[PDB]
Amino acid sequence: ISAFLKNAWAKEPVLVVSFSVWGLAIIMPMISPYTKYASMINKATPYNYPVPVRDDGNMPDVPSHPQDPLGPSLDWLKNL
Amino acid sequence: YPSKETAHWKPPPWNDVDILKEKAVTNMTLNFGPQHPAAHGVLRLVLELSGEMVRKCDPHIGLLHRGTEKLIEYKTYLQALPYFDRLDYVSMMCNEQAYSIAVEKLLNIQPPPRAQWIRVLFGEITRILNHIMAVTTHALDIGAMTPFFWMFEE
Amino acid sequence: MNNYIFVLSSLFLVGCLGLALKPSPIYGGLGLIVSGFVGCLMVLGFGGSFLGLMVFLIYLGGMLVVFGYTTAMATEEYPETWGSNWLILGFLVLGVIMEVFLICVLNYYDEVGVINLDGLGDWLMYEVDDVGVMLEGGIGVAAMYSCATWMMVVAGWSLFAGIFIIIEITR
Amino acid sequence: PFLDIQKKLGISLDRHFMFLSAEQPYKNAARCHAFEKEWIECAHGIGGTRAKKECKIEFDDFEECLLRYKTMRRMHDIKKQREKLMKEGKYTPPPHHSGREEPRP
Amino acid sequence: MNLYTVIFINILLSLTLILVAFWLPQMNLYSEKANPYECGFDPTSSARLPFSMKFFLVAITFLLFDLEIALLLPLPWAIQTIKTSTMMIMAFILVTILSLGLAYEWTQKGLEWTE
Amino acid sequence: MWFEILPGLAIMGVCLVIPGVSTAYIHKFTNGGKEKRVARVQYQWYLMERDRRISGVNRYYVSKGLEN
Amino acid sequence: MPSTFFNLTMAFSLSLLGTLMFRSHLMSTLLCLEGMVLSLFIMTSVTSLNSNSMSSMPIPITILVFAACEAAVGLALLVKVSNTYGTDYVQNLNLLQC
Amino acid sequence: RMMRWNQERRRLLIEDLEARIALMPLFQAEKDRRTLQILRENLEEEAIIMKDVPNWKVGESVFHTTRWVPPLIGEMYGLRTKEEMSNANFGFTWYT
Amino acid sequence: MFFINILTLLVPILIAMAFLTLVERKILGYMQLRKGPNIVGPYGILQPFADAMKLFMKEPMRPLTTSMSLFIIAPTLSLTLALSLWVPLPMPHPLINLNLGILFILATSSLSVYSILWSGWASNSKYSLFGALRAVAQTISYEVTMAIILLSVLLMNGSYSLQTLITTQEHMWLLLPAWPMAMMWFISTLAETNRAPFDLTEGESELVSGFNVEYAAGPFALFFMAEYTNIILMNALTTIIFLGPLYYINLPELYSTNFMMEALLLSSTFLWIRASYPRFRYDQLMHLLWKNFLPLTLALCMWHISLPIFTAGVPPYM
Amino acid sequence: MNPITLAIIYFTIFLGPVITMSSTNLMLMWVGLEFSLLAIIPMLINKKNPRSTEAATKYFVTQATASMIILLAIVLNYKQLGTWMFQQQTNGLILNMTLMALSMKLGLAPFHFWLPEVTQGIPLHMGLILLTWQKIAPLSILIQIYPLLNSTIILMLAITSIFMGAWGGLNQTQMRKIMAYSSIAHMGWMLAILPYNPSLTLLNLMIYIILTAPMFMALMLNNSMTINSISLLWNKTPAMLTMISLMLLSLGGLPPLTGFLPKWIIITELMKNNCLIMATLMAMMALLNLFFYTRLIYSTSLTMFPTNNNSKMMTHQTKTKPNLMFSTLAIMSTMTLPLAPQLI
Amino acid sequence: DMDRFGVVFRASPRQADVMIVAGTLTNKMAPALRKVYDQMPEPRYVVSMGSCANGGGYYHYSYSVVRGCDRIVPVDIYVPGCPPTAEALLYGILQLQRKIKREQKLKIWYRR
Ligand SMILES: C/C=C(\C)[C@H](O)[C@H](C)/C=C(C)/C=C\C/C(C)=C/Cc1[nH]c(OC)c(OC)c(=O)c1C
Ligand code: SF4
Repeated sequence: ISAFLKNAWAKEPVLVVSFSVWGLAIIMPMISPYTKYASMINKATPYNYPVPVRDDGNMPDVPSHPQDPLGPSLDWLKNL
Repeated sequence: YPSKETAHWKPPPWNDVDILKEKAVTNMTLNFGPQHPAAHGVLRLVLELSGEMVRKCDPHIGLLHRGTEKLIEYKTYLQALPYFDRLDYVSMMCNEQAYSIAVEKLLNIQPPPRAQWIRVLFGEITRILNHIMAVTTHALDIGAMTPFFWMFEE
Repeated sequence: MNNYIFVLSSLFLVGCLGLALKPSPIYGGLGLIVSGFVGCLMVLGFGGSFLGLMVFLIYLGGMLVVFGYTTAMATEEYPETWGSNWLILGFLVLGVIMEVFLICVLNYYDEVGVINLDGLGDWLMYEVDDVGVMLEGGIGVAAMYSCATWMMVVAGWSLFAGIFIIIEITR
Repeated sequence: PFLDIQKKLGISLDRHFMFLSAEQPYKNAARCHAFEKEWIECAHGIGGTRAKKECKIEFDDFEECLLRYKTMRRMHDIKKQREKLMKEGKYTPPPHHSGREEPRP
Repeated sequence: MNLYTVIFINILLSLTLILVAFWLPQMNLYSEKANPYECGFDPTSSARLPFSMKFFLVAITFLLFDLEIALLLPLPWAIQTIKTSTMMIMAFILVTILSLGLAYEWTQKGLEWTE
Repeated sequence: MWFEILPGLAIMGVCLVIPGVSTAYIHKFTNGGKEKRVARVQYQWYLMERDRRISGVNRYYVSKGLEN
Repeated sequence: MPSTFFNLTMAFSLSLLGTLMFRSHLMSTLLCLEGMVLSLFIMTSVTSLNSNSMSSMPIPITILVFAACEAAVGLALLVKVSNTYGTDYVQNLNLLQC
Repeated sequence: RMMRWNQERRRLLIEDLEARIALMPLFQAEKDRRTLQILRENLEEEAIIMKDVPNWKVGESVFHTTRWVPPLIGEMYGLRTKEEMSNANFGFTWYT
Repeated sequence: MFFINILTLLVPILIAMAFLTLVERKILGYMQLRKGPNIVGPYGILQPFADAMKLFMKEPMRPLTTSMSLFIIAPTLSLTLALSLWVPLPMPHPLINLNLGILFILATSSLSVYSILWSGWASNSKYSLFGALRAVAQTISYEVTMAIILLSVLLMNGSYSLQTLITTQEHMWLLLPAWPMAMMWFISTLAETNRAPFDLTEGESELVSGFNVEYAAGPFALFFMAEYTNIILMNALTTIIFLGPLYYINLPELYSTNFMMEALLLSSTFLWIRASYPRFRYDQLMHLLWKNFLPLTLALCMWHISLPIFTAGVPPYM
Repeated sequence: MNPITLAIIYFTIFLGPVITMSSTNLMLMWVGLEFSLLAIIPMLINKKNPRSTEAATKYFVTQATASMIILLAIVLNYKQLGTWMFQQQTNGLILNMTLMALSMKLGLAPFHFWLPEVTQGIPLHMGLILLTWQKIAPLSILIQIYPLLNSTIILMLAITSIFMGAWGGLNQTQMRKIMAYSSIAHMGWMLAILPYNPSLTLLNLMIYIILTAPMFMALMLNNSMTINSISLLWNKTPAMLTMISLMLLSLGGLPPLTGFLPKWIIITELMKNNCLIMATLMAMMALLNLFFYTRLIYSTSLTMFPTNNNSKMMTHQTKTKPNLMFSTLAIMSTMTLPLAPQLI
Repeated sequence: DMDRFGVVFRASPRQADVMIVAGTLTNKMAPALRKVYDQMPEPRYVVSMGSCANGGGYYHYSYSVVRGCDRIVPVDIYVPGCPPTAEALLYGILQLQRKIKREQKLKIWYRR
């Protein structure tokens, strides 16, 4: 079959490139570590207002202000 | 139940295949005429088309028919020579070479060495002429036009 | 420019009417093209760009094939324009006149509720979001790839199987 | 439906974009979201014949939000009376409706 | 209205140009110059007759591929969604399905013309 | 010779350069020392309608600042 | 909006009247079907843009998809009809009564 | 290179959107009081217009419910001129 | 002032068409070992005006077999679309800022086909109809690849707006990421516009001037300048998309100048290609542009869908 | 047809209705109906003769219009209520247009003119599927909206279907049209009761399928398509006359056979709602539906017709065609009345 | 080079201003010539090129030859030769240019 592919790289190299690129497109997302930051970046974009929340008195991990320590630090997007 | 209207009704076939007047093959016809630039000079070329592919070609030549043979019958052997220059008009010296050879055979006479050598020389020059012509006109027809202008200088 | 949308709708009606009178498929395809253009324009008037552009593109690519076919199959010596038939011309004129009379009639028996010649252009857009972003048509269609992925598979199967259907009908 | 295969398996192939108050792609409300939500929350547990007359007020409010016919009638009446008065010479339109106001911001 | 204006301007340019082309020159009309060309000789029949098209299957599948374009074209907006896996799989499936259909047509000689 | 083509190319280039610089300068002239605003989303249109209604003259491109 | 919805429905009705009331050719009938499709598309799109129901906006693309597949198979049947009889007319298709 | 550049573009976008988020409240407040001003103006005109017709409540509703139903571009901008009506529609749709 | 802007966008494009005709003739000449026009002006810079004037003084042909309505309306449409295509072109600041510019271009061109395709039918004759059907085949061939190529290319730009490509190309060209898509786009712009080797509708040696054999005067001139305007448009599109010039917000005329340079290069490349190669066959064009370009196009679309994700390079929505 | 194509096409045929059932959106419902439409035409047009082309064109052109009308109804409902489901408080015009188009899809009178033609233009299979499986999703639409239909045209259409099916099958020598008019009549019986306990509509549907499928197999076993061809069955395969007789006498509903149960219980639930004289008319034209079945079974089972000399070759050779389901479906028809309370 | 002068060919006679009869005109090819001349849109000119077309030429006395295109199309300018040197045809084309240069049409229209 190596000989078959050797023949097909000479005769009909357009379909060889096509199948190679198809398989590469399907396989490379599985490989990279950067694949997961895509959804995270699409999530980080604030297209709509972050609606504030009522202080029940039981919201420690929720911040009281924008520039407090709590909340998702977006510094992973910096210096990615 | 036989009505007046269902009287002419005929029972269907057993294999559900009716016999028909198979429609006439009305191919389209086109004059690939003389003015057409691919018609190499004058060429009617009626051709039938089933779309854009050819089912029949009937070349109606007769548009550079003058009557050169009858005029030759009316002229001398020397007066008749330029007709051969004018028959194939891109390979001139070869046609008159043929005529000359024929008349020489009828006369039982041969030309000398130098004349034969310059005759074959100009025959091959005519070959290069007509091959330039044929190749470059074929290319013009197919779409490539630059060989024409490159070789017509030669 | 308040009667804009009503003019566009009336033109679309006339295009589809001249279609329904059925001249040769050449002028029928011309009518389809003009009517798809008008449709695109009103879909834009109501705040939609993508859907109109795609109606236009699809119907153009389709009427191309209709031309290629009707030159082969639905062709006659005399393709029967709208003017070719005095009867078709009469029904076309009568249809324009009848729809005009009908609009002027239903603008009387009901002051408003079906058609508003008086207030026209005042009821088109219905609560726009005056402050907004990521709001156009195209997000909703791109939902075919997320949150409505059954439309995508069912459409793709229609096309895929249609290829096989084409080959079998033609063989 | 006829064969509730979705409810059998808990999936939602099509039964999650059935109406307006249903998961717009980014959280943009469709108009009459509140009205349709209220109509639907009235007509739950009930089926049909009883909801059509115990949840009629909410459907009528929804129908007026979506089709919005009575407001057309109201504005058409106001406009007609205004045109009559202006033709008679009784009404005098103000600057903030002739095109000359002090814009607010 | 800017775009409407540009298009009206181009329209009126074209129409004024045709008006000039028709009403500026001189005319000498007669039946032997107003009849169809066909290369010096006369036509043997009408041009409003069947022209057999030999790529009709290719035309229809072009229509279906046009719809495939219409389905693929929302991708620039589909990519700014949070999932970015469902859209990936679904676009993969769509393109692969289209390629499979193209391959079936190719092998069954649908892209070849009806000789 | 081949340098006898440069005249036509030069007219062609001077003609293709004008549609850009002309549009830029017309924009700056009408809107005023400013690029013509792009409003691709309704938020930008809101900002411009606002700035129109702030001006005192129905023009979105006066840019009232901290003098208020 | 109510005006244009009325007009679009009347346009649908005209195209339906067309594809019902036949003439000689069949291609014209297929075009009337395409016109009905187009009017339905525009109705759906306008309702979706008015109501701001971006969840239903995948519906008209589906309409176009299936309508174009419909047109495709109709045109293939037309190819067969022409290969049989030669001239596209719907009056030659009168042999199943017997 | 494209990867890194689009990476930065997705950060400039974050900045712009964050500014939009910071200024949403002011625009919302002003939008609210502007709409309410326009509705009160419509009401104060409808009063003098339809003072005479027999049965007409001037601030009446078209809904059985009592909650806030936000108005629409025709109730608002209804009694106003045609330019405002034709810029509410066709204002963004026809780009600046 | 918008009308003055229309002038500054429309009249120079027409002079550019007129002198592109000259440049075509002279470049083909010098490639053909001859000098083109150098008589009527100093170096032949008046031959286009001469041709136009002479064409508008010739008597137009209204045949008997023709359908005069479509006959007169098709060149109108042709030029109108060729001249409306220049509208959203950012050079760098456009005349009309649309958010879906590429869809406007695509639809406008797919409608521009109908000029050929109705002029050929209306002109009741054989070679005319041959040219029309060849146009149908050509469009069937190229439209799919054009759209999916353009999709794959803008799948790293993030929008259909033409103006966003300038910021997409602030530090690089899209030719190095996508040279294959650029190749296929170039040859599809060559199949579009009916330009050699993909001419196949006025194929003077196959057909005797298809879809123009019955057109003589200013109508034929309109078709001519429509073609020679679409050429410059497509070169402008290639150089806005792939060969992104330098914006420099303070120096926008620099963008305009580099745009001019690249557009002239690519147009001269079209003329070069006319001079060099022979013509394809309109079935060989199908075989090429379905059995070589569409497989690789779909494969590279898959690639360009994967690529924003596995590289974390998803572009922004404005 | 190669196997990949058959897989694709039969999957599509199976998935049209299946999408139609397991879908709350009316639009995916429409999608399923269109899959049923698209995928049927290849196998209708498989033998490639003018009759098949005509049948396929008639089917396509009649079903496309009905599809567009259903889509109109759906879009008008979406405009009215902002949903993709026919609620109550919809417009009766929308609902009636939906009913009209669905009747055109099924084949009910006065929309019946295409079904016998199309059925004659296609083989015995593709008549079976067309008359049994294509009827199931269009019926599912009505079953899902039964308390919204007007109880007047629903009955006028049923009565017209009854009358016209009976009268049309009275004089059809072709069997492929007898089956069509039988379909028309039975869809009439179904649609009459559909606003009244639609479980009985599905009962009549299942009974009708179980009767028609083996009948089509019987016609298939010798490719019988005419009274004179089915009459040459006392020589070719004479072990089938018993089942053919009992199946025809179940189709034309006679008591001891289970094909009388649907008519009987339909009349019951119609007299429970004071729909008396309509049921009387229906029950009295079912007799004419029975008459031509009786004529047929005379011709084939009781008064053996002349045969040919060449039919002895068929006796020399052997057969394999009865699929072992003909027996089960013919015996579960014609002998399952005493189990009727478990059917209802 | 002719394109140096603005003289480029066009295949269709309707996109043409002149026809050059470069060859022998036969009785079988004369209707086609006249159809083509007719289809050419006025203003239009003719150049008879060669002895075979000026007159009958070397085939003057033959049965299938018209003894000049003068009898079928109106000729503006005659170019002699068998063949005429392209130098000479070019001279004749520039002479036709000079002929067009002195047409005086609008002058006489004003003087009508
Ligand atoms: C850019 C310029 C162009 C495309 C021009 O069209 C070209 C350069 C000019 C041409 C072709 C000149 C003359 C036309 C013609 C039709 C001649 C007749 C002819 N033609 C032949 O072959 C082609 C012959 O072959 C042996 C002949 O004997 C005869 C008698
Ligand atoms: S070269 Fe001489 S023989 Fe030939 S066509 Fe010319 S005049 Fe006649």
